[PDB]
Amino acid sequence: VYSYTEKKRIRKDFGKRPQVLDVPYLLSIQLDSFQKFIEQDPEGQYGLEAAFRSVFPIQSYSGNSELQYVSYRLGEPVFDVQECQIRGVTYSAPLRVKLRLVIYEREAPEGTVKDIKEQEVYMGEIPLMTDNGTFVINGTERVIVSQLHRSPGVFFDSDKGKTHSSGKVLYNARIIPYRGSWLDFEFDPKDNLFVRIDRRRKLPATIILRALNYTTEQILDLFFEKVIFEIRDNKLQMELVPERLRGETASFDIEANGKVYVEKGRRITARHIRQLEKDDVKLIEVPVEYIAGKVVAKDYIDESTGELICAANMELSLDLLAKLSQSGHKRIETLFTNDLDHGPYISETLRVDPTNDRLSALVEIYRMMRPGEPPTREAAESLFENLFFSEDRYDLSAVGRMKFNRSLLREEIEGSGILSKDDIIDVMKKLIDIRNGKGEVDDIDHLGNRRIRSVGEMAENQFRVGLVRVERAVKERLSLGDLDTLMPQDMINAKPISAAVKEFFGSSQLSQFMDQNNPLSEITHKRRISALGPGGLTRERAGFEVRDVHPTHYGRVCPIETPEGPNIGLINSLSVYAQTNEYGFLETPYRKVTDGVVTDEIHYLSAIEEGNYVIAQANSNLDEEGHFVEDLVTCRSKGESSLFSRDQVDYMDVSTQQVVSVGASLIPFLEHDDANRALMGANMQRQAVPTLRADKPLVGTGMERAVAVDSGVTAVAKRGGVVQYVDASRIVIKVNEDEMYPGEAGIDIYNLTKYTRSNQNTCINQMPCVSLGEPVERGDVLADGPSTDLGELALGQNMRVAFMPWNGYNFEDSILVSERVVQEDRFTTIHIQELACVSRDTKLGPEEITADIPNVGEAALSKLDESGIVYIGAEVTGGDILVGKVTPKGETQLTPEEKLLRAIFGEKASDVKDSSLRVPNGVSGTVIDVQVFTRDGVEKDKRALEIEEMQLKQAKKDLSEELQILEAGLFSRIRAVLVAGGVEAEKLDKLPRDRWLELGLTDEEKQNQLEQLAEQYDELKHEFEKKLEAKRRKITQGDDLAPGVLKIVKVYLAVKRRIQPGDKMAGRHGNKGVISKINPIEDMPYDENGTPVDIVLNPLGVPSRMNIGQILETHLGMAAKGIGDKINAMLKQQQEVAKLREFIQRAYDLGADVRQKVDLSTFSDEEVMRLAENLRKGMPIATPVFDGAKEAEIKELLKLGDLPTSGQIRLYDGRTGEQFERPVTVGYMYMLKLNHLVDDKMHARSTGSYSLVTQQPLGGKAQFGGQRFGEMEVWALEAYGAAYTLQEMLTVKSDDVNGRTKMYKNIVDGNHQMEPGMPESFNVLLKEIRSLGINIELED
Amino acid sequence: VPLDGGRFATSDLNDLYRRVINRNNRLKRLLDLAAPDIIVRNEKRMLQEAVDALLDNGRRGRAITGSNKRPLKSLADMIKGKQGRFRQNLLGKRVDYSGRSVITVGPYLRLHQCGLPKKMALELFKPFIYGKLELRGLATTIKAAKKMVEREEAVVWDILDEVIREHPVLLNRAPTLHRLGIQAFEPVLIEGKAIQLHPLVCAAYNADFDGDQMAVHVPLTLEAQLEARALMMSTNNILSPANGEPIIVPSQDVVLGLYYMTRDCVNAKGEGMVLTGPKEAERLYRSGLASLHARVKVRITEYEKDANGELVAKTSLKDTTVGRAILWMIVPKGLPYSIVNQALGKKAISKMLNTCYRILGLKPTVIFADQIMYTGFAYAARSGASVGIDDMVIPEKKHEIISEAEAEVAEIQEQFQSGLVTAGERYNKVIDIWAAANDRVSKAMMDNLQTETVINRDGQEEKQVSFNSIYMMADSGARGSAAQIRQLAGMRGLMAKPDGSIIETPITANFREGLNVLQYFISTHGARKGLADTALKTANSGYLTRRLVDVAQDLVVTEDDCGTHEGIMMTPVIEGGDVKEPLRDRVLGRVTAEDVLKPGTADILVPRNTLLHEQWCDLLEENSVDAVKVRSVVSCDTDFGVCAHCYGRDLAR
Amino acid sequence: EIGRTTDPVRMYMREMGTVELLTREGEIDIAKRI
RNA sequence: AUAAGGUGGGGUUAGUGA
Ligand SMILES: [Mg+2]
Ligand SMILES: [Zn+2]
Repeated sequence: VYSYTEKKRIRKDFGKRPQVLDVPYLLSIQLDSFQKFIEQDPEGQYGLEAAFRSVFPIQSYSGNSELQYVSYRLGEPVFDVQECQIRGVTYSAPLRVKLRLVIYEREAPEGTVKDIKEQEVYMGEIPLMTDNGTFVINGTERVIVSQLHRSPGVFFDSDKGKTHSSGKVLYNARIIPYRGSWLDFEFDPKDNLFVRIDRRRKLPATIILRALNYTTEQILDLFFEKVIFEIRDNKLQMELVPERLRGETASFDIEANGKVYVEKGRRITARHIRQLEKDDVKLIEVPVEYIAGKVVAKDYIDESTGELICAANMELSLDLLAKLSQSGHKRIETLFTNDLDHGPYISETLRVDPTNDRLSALVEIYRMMRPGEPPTREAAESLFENLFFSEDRYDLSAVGRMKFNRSLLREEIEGSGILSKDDIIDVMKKLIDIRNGKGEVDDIDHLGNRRIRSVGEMAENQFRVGLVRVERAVKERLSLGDLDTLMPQDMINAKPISAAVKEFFGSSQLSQFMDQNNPLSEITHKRRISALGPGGLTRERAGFEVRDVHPTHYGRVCPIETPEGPNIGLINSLSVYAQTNEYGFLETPYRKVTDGVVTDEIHYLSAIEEGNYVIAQANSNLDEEGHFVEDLVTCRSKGESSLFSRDQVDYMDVSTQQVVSVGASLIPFLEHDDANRALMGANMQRQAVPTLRADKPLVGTGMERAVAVDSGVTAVAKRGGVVQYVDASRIVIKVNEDEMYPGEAGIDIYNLTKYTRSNQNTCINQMPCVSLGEPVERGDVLADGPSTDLGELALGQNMRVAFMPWNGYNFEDSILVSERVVQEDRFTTIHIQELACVSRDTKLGPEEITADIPNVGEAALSKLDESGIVYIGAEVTGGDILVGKVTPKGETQLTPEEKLLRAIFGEKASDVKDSSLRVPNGVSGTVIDVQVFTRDGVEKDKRALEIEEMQLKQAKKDLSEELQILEAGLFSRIRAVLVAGGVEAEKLDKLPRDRWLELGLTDEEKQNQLEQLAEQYDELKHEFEKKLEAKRRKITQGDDLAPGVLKIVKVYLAVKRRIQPGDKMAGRHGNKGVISKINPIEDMPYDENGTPVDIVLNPLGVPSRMNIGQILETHLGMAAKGIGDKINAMLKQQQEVAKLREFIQRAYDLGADVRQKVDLSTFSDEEVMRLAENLRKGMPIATPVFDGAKEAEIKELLKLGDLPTSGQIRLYDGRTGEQFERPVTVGYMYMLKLNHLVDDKMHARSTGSYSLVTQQPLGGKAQFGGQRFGEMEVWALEAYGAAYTLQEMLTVKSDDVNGRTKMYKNIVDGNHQMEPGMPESFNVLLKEIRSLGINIELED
Repeated sequence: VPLDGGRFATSDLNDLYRRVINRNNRLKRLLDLAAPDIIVRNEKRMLQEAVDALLDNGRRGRAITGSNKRPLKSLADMIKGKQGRFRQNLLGKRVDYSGRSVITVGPYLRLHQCGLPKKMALELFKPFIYGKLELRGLATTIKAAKKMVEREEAVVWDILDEVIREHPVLLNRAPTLHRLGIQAFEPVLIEGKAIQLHPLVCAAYNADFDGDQMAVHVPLTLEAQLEARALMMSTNNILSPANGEPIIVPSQDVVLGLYYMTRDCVNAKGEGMVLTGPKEAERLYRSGLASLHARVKVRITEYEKDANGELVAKTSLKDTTVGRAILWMIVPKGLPYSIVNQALGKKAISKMLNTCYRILGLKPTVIFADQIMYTGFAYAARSGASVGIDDMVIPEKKHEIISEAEAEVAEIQEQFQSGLVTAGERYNKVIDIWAAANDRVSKAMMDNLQTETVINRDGQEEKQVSFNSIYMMADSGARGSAAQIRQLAGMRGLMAKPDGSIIETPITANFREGLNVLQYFISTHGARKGLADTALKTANSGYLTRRLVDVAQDLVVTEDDCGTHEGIMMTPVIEGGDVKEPLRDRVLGRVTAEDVLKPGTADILVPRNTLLHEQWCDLLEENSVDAVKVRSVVSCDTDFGVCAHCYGRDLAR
Repeated sequence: EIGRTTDPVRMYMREMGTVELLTREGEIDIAKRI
């Protein structure tokens, strides 16, 4: 079952795997992001309210003046979209914010305010987006790419190996905040725990411990265990858990209960620990020299003298054991050390800190952070608070809190934004534990640590920057706030705000320009994931591994699609089915798999939560029950594929397409080719250029409906209806009654986009694909836009092709073509240029536009109007004059003495110059449109008046048709009220429709409805005039322009471009080609039937560049064409519906298990016919990515045709007239042409302009410039013996003014005689360093 | 300069000059006012940072910016770096009289000429048009000629038709690594606007026709035209400067055509008749009465110059094919016959051209090379060499070899299930048996392909080499190898992992079938790692050449003969196994230090100061001499140079 | 430990921080001396 | 010959098979 519209051309589909869940809406990232940017959301997270509530309320500098927040309300735009595309404005809505200002009384921060006030003040504009998601900034169409960046949180790294060449790893811990100061912990080979702040100089960690107000026994309390010696009978006997005896040899004969367990010579095994704890004793004796190797934990002081016996972090001496032995302190606290297990690392870190108390530690923090200034108490204190404890100057996101509490194994995902002590202490514990051997560091390229941003996050961030900077201003003006005289727009300036946000969308690393030459161009330019930008990487200092793919990329990032060149792998593109997390990670779909049953629900998985589970791969043959027919099945556990059991599984892949992007889901038979030529297939496939006559591709991939719809370059029926009125320009739909709203009945009118200039100077245009008197469906295509056909996306065209070397015109990769192709004109495209002519008012007067000119012939004057402007449609060539612009050089504008003597003598004088806008050289074409913008208060010209009234007339035509139809709805509603309550069907239409209130009707709500419909009638009248007149005020007015220009005249020139030997055109498999020779028809190869082939490729590209999918594609295209022309063979031959019905019924059965399963029997015998002439040019055939057709089916479908099974037909040359031995492969390949045409690549320069800092020719083509003779081919010249060549070319042809002038004279005098002179760039060099303090001269 | 409008694109230098004299004058007025030492102290420090901020910004601890928060440019960086004047505007300048566009083929040219478009020609030679146009008096004054070359009158096509008669031009491709990247041609004017290019130049340029652009130049003066035709002209360079191999080797498809020419199916039309001369063989082919790959005893006649360069006729009845006797007519006079009596792979035709250069000089090698290009595309096109999906043949034993292999990893795997083996041992045994089974599939598909053709021959049956298109394209040496067809028919490889180690499960499938999801996923790991390495590897390699071209830079062969007796001792190198580089190539073309004592005990074979060309190398090659002390450039006693007798041969001349 | 503070502002603060703020009657004292 | 022309940023093109 289908739409009525889908039955115009149903596509044959292969594919065994039943799809369970379709594609999502494609533009979902941009739309839910920036949708989430502006809406009235409560509860702060996430949005604008997070910005305002995050910063408001704001008080003065304790002057008890405070402003607060109420609400915001964003107004409508002043302009629509496409007019803003015309004029150059920002498509942007105003920002109106209700604040509130109070002022507290004196001696009363807490007291009642004396005065309040509230106004809704204005703060700049922010751009909207279109429903195609783009932004419009200054006439242009721009797209912001989402940024991949490192999630804030805490991380652990080795930096193994290569540092210090000692074979020893390090371990370092890093905190990344969302906004604030970095903080890094690390070790050394000498094994001390060092800390640095914001990548600065190195300090030991215990100084930041003392900075957090901790004493020494607290430190050694935390980071270690208490190890208990006690003064006892003799030699300070030991309390011991024999767990501590693991991993060390018995230093003495370790013995207890009078019993020797482990002697000297044995390590105490876990067997021996089991002996001891089996006896379960702790009170043992060590000899006293065991204690001299130990470090006391706490500080035992003397009792009598009250003095320090011994401090912490110092190794015991036996004499100190005597000093405490005579003291009588019975307890002795020490710490545990095992270099295998619990190394005493931070002890020596407490040795190398020179500091003692809180305050000095604060001093060296203050001195390392602001170096070179005298220390101060509270500057150090408040500085140290402002590095980590400030709600302004420091923040973790809630994402960062989530990553944090996950990382240190906490419980609840929420918490503070700034951090506290226990955070840091736990971090140091964790890093110590990795130093010990438990836990592990984590790779960065794991996708659980990379977070995507989006639009609204970044616009939020820039907006926060603007608000706090303008708040620095506001707090300044408020602390000096003179009361009762300030309304809150003297503190508020919108110009910092609008300066910040228009700075952002103007110039960013991520607000990059949109390329528009393809629906697939934009639709892959919006799903781009960059890793560059602010807070991002650089293209030149990323390693190989961050460019590399990671086994967490599966299903979330496309593996194969990346730009080749200077940034490979940094500009990754998103998958198909992937969505984003609430938090901003990459969630991916799966199927819930129960015990033996694959549940058909979907279920999203993050990155790190995936790894616990085990995943059924998509192409696993289950049999209708959830039950896989096998007992082992290919699954993946943790980044590895291995064969697992039948019941271990947890989840299944949704579909076979989730591994790839849309950029390669269009590739048919993608699985049969190498990744290199696949990558080149995608990226070259993007750059295709739309043709004149679009055409469907035979070997489709099933995605073409989705990308055709979701690209909004087609126009889709918003509601189900019936066609009323077809036109080439507009289209009119009668809305069906069920979807018709009860109030406001109405109809649908869509206005198609005609010929307009793209971003890339190409023709974008929409065509009606529907007939009249026809039911349409809600959500169905109506307008074929550019490179769209019948709701299907179709780039280039498909043609007959064959594989043989043919006289070397297909030597490397050059492509020979027949003349039939260009005779059908089926690669011809349209290009559109936009040219402008300005009119600045300078000193010595304005400038003029008219057809008055000095001293050119009447040839260019023939093709202007009376105003000096070319007519619409006058075909021009290069060098022609579009608009005659002249300057009055020598205009006077003097005193009335002048105007007196002008009245006396006449006005003859002050006429000179010309600066007419001329057509660029070598281009030609046809004018299709003129735009004129006029500065206000300047007199509009005649042609501006005609185009002005023409726009006016169009507008009143549109509103007039609106009032015709809605008026018909209202008075026809009045006939729909005068059915009951006095119908007069003869007397309703005698007088016209206006006096339908006042027939004989009772005193009820129906005559009342006649009255309020006379009301609605009246606001149709009056509102009709005010909308029409407001439109007159829009079009009539003089619009703003740049300061100093009077009028700008835009000219649209239209070029037709066919094809020429030297153009790049290519298939969909990385098979490039420059087209070599357009060779007449008679020399083509041709079959016995007589048909020419059209394009002859080269067989040598196949075995090296392994892309066999082109020849499989070629066979299948041969089969499809065989079916379609078999149909048309039965169709130009007269034949009834039955034979066609049976035949193409068979042609949709086709062997194996498919999802297609359709019948012809449910049809009208006319949509059978309509579909039959849709099939007479070929049969559209789908193919999924990995579940496409096999060899047996394609041989079967060739067998349905009359083509031979091998697919290699014999040929005949058109020149020899005889058979090639070894019959060759033919078939149909779908091919593209690319917009590298040779017309703008070809360039030369004899002698042009010169640069001024060095007399050297300019670079580039647009500047009519020469080539660079780089130094490598200089090395190639002196690699030969060519002496005169590079002296000549290096000097005369380039640098000396004298040598090139004289040599120019010698050529025009027929002499060839160079003159050396001296290169000018040497002269600027040595007078440059001569301007530096260096005496340099040229000697004798 | 101004930008578009009333604003002005500033220079940095003018900005900091403004700063420094503002600084100076304020310091002067402060000295006038007798300020305290704090202020004038501070100001002098400001002048210090001002002046060095002029000299070298950034070498002081923090730089300065004017706008865009971006550090402005001092005088020091105006010299250093990738766009200071040395590498930017002194070694590489932009040049007039140049053009640039996209290349294409046009094989009908001879190799001493190239295609050139009419528009680019009419732009590049405009002053010559002015000169001869003044000479003929078609227009007297200059601006008349300006509008004549603008308005396109028909007379000028005769004129630039005339002046491009013998005026050479240069071509350039942008990655100009070694010195064959610049060669010269004689332009033939072309309707259209792309540059047509002879095919044999493409391999020397490494310029595939995927869309490479090339640039051209014109030597203006007379002496440089003589340098072009004398040295830059493409007929000069046929041997590499790196080695004496020809670089005008036929590239890819002509060798397919010739390989298809000299072959034989075992029974064909005209099987084994007789014939007196190759013209009759041509009549038999174009008359279509015998097959092309069909053997026939013919009469041929040849020449040789054993005497004083003297060419002698002699003849016989060789047994050969048809097509060997066909392309025998293109070969010039001084060759042996048996140069063409085989299947003529890319190597055989390469050394064919090489010995043609060694024996018959220059010009017959040249015109011979053009002619074999013509017949190469002729019979390649008439051959009709396709490809098909049915051409790739799956070995039927593949399924069973994989089957026993997975049984074996089940056996070692169950040795690890009960833990009889360790991890790395199971690892290594599994990866070894996958290596072994992989090789079994490799010679499985090779043995299936290479000789699959089994046919009658006027009798019962006989095997011979295969007429499969792939096996011809790999066997002839056109493109690809056994490794790439191994990746087509048989299983492909064991792909590495991102760690740099190797994955235990091989990619069992092949490209003719479908790969799965994950095999393809592993493969795109390997590919991305590959071409990323190409990017950064290019970046390093250019820097290596950029460096050591500077350290040499200066050594010029300036003298004849140093007259010394030092030098080094050449021996054939042996790795420790086979000789991996023989004697005769390390010796070839380097003049000895002392005389070659023959190992006849006290016999002088070769004197002490002789060039060793091929005859001498065969001479001591026969006497099995093991070592020769030779003159080297490390021992040349020349001041500021190298004598030629310490260096030896040109290797392209 | 004067940390090469190449900002001249920083050291300029280090000199101007020597003299403390005078009250307004000390201005009477000094302008008296003037 | 009146189309000219600095500085940043972005996008793209062309550069192996063992
Ligand atoms: Mg190339
Ligand atoms: Zn020497």
